[PDB]
Amino acid sequence: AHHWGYGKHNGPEHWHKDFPIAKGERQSPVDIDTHTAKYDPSLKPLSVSYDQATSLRILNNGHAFNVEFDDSQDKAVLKGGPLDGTYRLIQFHFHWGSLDGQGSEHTVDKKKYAAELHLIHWNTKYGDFGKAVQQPDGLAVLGIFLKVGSAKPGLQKVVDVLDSIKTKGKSADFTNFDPRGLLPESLDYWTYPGSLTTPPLLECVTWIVLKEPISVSSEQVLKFRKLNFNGEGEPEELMVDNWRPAQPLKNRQIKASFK
Ligand SMILES: NS(=O)(=O)c1nc2ccccc2s1
Ligand SMILES: NS(=O)(=O)c1nc2ccccc2s1
Ligand SMILES: [Zn+2]
Repeated sequence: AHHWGYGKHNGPEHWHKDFPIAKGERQSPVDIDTHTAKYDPSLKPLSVSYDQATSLRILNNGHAFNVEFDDSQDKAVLKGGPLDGTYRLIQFHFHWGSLDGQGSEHTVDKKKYAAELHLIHWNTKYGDFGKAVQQPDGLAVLGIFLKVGSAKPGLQKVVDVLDSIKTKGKSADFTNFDPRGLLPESLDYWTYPGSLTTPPLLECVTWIVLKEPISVSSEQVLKFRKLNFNGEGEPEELMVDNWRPAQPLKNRQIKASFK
């Protein structure tokens, strides 16, 4: 069974032994070299349509916490940008560090942010998530950087529930959460073809990384760092540094939506 993690003996540098695609040609995350990324005037504005989003539950899965949505209909979708067709929101989660100087997966000119939010969407032309992840255009992941400054009001409902899902396998009801409260003002973005950043590391993602970070408070991110990787009753391992480092860009071009 799965046995990978972010510990001293099972972290990202080990994943290739069970998931050989870890050394593939389209792995994520990557460093975004802002000078080399080319403005692509053919890219469209992103269309984020979350007005009818229906959150259901929040789960500590032992590597992050996932806020899960009802994806049985087109209730919350991502379209436009670099995308063809319609991608349905299934979940969001974060990656974060032990200290504010690390935590993001993508980097910008080698800068690491304190955390990174991933909003996961699957291409409805493949019918279900499990089929979508087997396709090169199966997923669209909206990535948003977090920096530490002022509080993010729309994040507070998430932080306040974390005490109830401290350990792996715990979940809680999490209805009526509005993910629009996690977006920055601008939807300017970079995009490139990549992969899931945790096993199975499948090469099925169109990455859309927003340029503008959101600000969260130190107190908010400190609450992320009180979560545990371990299950109830087991030796406490704080859930921190659950990020994969940048991977080789290889042939790929990162495109910018903005001049
Ligand atoms: N990261 S992994 O290749 O999946 C991995 N799995 C295991 C299992 C036991 C001990 C160390 C590792 S490291
Ligand atoms: N961290 S991520 O690339 O957004 C992501 N990875 C995985 C792995 C398995 C299932 C869903 C996702 S979503
Ligand atoms: Zn992620």
